[PDB]
Amino acid sequence: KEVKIGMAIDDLRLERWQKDRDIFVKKAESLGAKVFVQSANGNEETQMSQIENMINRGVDVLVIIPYNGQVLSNVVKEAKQEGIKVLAYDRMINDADIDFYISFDNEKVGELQAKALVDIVPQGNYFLMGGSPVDNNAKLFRAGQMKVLKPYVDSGKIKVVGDQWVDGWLPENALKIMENALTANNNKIDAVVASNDATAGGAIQALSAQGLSGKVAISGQDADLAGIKRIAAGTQTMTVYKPITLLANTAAEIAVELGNGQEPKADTTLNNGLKDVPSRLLTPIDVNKNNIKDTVIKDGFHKESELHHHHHH
Ligand SMILES: O[C@@H]1[C@@H](O)[C@H](O)OC[C@H]1O
Repeated sequence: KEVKIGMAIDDLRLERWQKDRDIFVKKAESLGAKVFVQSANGNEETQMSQIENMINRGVDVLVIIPYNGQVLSNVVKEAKQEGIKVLAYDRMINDADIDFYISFDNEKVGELQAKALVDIVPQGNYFLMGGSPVDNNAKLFRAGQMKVLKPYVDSGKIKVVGDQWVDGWLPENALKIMENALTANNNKIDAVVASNDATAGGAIQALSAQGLSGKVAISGQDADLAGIKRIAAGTQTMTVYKPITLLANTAAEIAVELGNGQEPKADTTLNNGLKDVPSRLLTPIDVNKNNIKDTVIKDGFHKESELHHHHHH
């Protein structure tokens, strides 16, 4: 049985997404499946059209990384009435009749970011820099972050001096937000709770412009090559490493199982507003100055030859 798989993704701007695409496809093809991948360029109407096109071409399974997780209910109904199975990849699709969800433990990611900051800045002014306002995961990171932060806020040790979501998870948007926040607070910010590496990068540039980079604690996520370099350089505090290989291989297995009418095993269910979605959650890894070698280098996520490769000479 050749399963046909349509993979509908948000974009390829964050370093991880090319690896999610490449590992997923390779494994799906190794499992005998045929895969068609499309990117929305972060446009919800492009994403709907692409999904609808996949449905019309007769895929057995849709695998979707939603740009906006709240506007896909109808297109999921279109899939279901044709007997197509739907896997939400990395980000929950809300209020939709989907069959399965796979991701990391996203609340835990948030906890790790906040904890690494309170360890070194237990008193001060905190700014909360979330991700895309239409990415369910952004809310999960925020929840995790505040689970750690709330006792400190309550006791008066920590003051939250600002919170903004970063549209599209875009470094440019993150730079501007940090620039304004710095202006509004007279550069009186001690820690930045950035929700991923790409946004941390923008923030770091605005912090540098005020002579504050290396002095303000700042969290992250994804262990992008550039993030690892920032961490080693002392300008980024930490990142949260999530082994893409594990997510993508497991997602490909689940997709093929779904395509054959099999029911994949779940760790738990998560309610998306419509139903309790069977779901699997992988373990994220705290990464800093002192465990780069033992995590990303050892796993081959970023080999030392990649870390040392000259890009411009
Ligand atoms: O890995 C992160 C993903 O989980 C989040 O939903 O979007 C931004 C990425 O950095």
